[PDB]
Amino acid sequence: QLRQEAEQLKNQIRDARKACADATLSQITNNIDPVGRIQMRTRRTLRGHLAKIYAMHWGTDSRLLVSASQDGKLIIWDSYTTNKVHAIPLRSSWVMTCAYAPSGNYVACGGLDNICSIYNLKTREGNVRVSRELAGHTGYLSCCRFLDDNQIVTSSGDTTCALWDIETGQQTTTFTGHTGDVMSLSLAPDTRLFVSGACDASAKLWDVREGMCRQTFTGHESDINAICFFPNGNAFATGSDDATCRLFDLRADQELMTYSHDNIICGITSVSFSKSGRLLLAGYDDFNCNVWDALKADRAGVLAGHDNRVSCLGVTDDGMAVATGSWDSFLKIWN
Amino acid sequence: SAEDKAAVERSKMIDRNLREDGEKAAREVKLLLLGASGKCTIVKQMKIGIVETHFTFKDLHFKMFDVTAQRSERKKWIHCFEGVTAIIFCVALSDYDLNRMHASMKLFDSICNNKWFTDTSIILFLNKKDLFEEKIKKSPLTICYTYEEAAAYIQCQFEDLNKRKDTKEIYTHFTCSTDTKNVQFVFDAVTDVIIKNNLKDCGLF
Amino acid sequence: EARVTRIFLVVVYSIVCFLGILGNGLVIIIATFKMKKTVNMVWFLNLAVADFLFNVFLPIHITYAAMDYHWVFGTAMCKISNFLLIHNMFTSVFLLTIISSDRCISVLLPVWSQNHRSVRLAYMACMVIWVLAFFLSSPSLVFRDTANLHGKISCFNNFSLPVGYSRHMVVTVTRFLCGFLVPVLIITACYLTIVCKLQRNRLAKTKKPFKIIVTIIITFFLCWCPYHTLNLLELHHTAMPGSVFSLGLPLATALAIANSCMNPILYVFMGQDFKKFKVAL
Amino acid sequence: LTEAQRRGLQVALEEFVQWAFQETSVESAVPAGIFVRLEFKLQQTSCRKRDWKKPECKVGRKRKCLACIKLGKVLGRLVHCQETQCLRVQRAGEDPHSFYFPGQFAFS
Amino acid sequence: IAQARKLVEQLKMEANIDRIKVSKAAADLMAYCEAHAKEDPLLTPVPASENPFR
Repeated sequence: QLRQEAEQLKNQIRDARKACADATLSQITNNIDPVGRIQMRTRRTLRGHLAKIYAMHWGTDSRLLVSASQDGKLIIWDSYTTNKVHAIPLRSSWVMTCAYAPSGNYVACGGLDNICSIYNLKTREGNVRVSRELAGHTGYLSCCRFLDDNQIVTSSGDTTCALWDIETGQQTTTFTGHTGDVMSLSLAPDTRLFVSGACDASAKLWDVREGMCRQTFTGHESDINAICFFPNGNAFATGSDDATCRLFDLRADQELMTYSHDNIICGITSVSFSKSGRLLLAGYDDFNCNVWDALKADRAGVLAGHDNRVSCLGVTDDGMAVATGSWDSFLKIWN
Repeated sequence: SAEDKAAVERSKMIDRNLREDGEKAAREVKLLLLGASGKCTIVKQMKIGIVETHFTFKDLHFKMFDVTAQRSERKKWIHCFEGVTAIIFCVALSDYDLNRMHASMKLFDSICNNKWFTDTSIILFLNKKDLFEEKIKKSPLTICYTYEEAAAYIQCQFEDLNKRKDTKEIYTHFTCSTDTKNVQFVFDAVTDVIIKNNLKDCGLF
Repeated sequence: EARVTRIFLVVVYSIVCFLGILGNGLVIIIATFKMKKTVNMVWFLNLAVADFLFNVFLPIHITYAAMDYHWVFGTAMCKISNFLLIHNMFTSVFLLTIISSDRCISVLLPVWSQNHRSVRLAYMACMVIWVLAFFLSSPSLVFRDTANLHGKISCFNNFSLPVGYSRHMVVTVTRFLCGFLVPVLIITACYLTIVCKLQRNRLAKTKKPFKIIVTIIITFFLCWCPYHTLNLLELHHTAMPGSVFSLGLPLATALAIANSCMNPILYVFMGQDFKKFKVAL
Repeated sequence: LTEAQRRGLQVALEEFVQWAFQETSVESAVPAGIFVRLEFKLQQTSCRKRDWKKPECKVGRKRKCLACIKLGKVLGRLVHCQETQCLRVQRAGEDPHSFYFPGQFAFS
Repeated sequence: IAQARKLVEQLKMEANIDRIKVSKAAADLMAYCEAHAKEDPLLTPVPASENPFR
């Protein structure tokens, strides 16, 4: 009864999606000028981590960045002059995510201890101090992103995303629509909507205020690892372990274009966009990362400077450079 | 070069602190507790998210990481344990008459054949020997598949699941009532692993 | 023929010279940039730089020997070049000894090695090793005087043509002892203890450490026995004939300088860092 | 000594003018049977190189030449009629091991 | 049965979304990329004089 009705509604949704499609991004962007070869060089390298780097986040001013390592360190570097601005020890060395506040007054971290730690950077004495500890997730926190100095969004391995009020420390909103472990988080430029991909090969879009899911995408055939909103905000790219990454549109509510190659068998760890979204940065497990033409599914270039797999990468707000971290305990800035 | 002088000096002292912290962290030996028996009550009952336990035996500081609270997918966070010195896998001999033993064997096979633990030593603890001593007298091992022959047969089947016999060594111990033998076995295993790591670092082999 | 032996031997002098120079440069480059920071890193870096200085100061003596022993480069140049060569070689020997001792302690005492091994201790040991080598090499800079002897000027050790003297007995003997006897004994004891520990509880499976240890001991003995015993035999030079002092001594020099080039092959190139470097290439 | 030097001088006298010389007197002498380092003055005589085979010839050059003579060799033969040209052979010694300075065949 | 009912309700709610053709969305992304193409240092190389990484 209920299962039959659900199957019928799913079939109707699939039929509507198929009928709504009239063309593909490949034919529409067939006549555009190819990007060519985007050759970037490592203009800056940072070597202060003695363990694997699992997370990084660019600053709002595109000058200071943060990195999290398994040695128990959250290091804030000055990207321009390689100066180590700050180093925060962590209670638990098992950290897999980190966030930087848009105002720059706070930093975030989380990991296997299913606790989100928020540290105040701009203190009167100048010493970083723990400002908040959130413990409401059953599973490990996979990703966390700031909205302001008061609210934060986290996702954990217990198939649950949460919205935390830092001032109070409680869960204002909870999202439990995913049937798999949520692995990545990304927020819209207006910080009103956010998409999250889980281990059940599904990415769901959620409203920060309303608190319920509206669109769900199951294009991938493997567990999603990375997700990133388009700069416009009407699309987002997801990278998974099936050696391919896909682009979905909120208005189209279905697939647009996929980026894959025969020689790629390894999974994808991190995905990011540029200022215009013309070219996409995708970190793989084959010891190097790729730059794809987002509108033509063509490999624009390859950045290979890491001795281990690339775990995270990020593009500055002004698009001046990109930063890639890896398990080889080094983070490199390419431009 | 007026404001950069202070910024550079901060970087140097932070780097010095990072070097000191790394040197301190490199002096610790690490154990990862696994099981299906997962809590490993035999090793957590000494006088001394995931649970971190610290204990000192023969001037060696052992850290133990217990991951029972992580009920999610194992493959998404096991790669964080590349640097653990050894993996302590606990399995109960009294669960043969409970599928549970088959689940323990499957978990051991999955952990031992993982790519992240190619060179990671595994210490196997066959717990609940005392109950299994007379539990076999009422139910035979044929349901699952003298105590001496059955224990040896279970141990050899558990050791047979290993495939990388050349890159890793498995230590099998029968848990006793006293706590003075498990500590000695763990110390011997970690001493052997430390010798292996030191010899590899020295470049002899 | 003018000199068959000299022509045949200067070629191998030059060959081992630039081979060791290139090897030391490569190991220094790989260790400084593309390798982590450990106690073994300090040992390998200091040994490599000492051997590199040895092999870059070697060509002066190589060219001096290439011209039938005619020190035309100056009247006091050998007062420093020989001193630097001796300092470098004795530093290399001392670091080989301390590396063997460190391996023995790390194998026989795992807990103590884990708890009491730091880069500061390695730096202090290296500093005291250089200080000790400086004191023993100090007589070298004061005991080089050039004589003519009817043309073909060459510089020797004893004095010019109650201070500033050694009776040729408190210098030759001590460089022999501290340069060959204690080092080979320490290395042999440490490596035999390591082998016994490995074979007592079948720690090792492949016979790589045994071969490495035996070749290290054999090459050390073969390189440091003839030169040291010929230098000691120089005391009674009036009894033994001049043929040995004219023929074996250059051969002893070649054997001694072969060790400075063979050390990177045995020590650093067998590590995992070199394997990773060659895999990346 | 002087007899050996004169005997060796006559042999090398034929090579060194289409005429030859003959010994007349002795000016300087002396140092052992291996090297003598003798010097004497010569003068043109009537007999020539062709007639130099027989001493009995019909016998005004003020030469006063110097010619170091070695026996045993031919390493030293002064020709000018500088002194340094003979010091390389004016030893009459033995194996250089006799003149040994400790440290030549070494880097110590 | 509560989970099944909740899933059915969520799916029915998601089935009532007004969508648009793929061509219009593709045109929107093309227009955005064309408009912001001149402000992308990664796409269009930037002179080293104004480059903070030199």
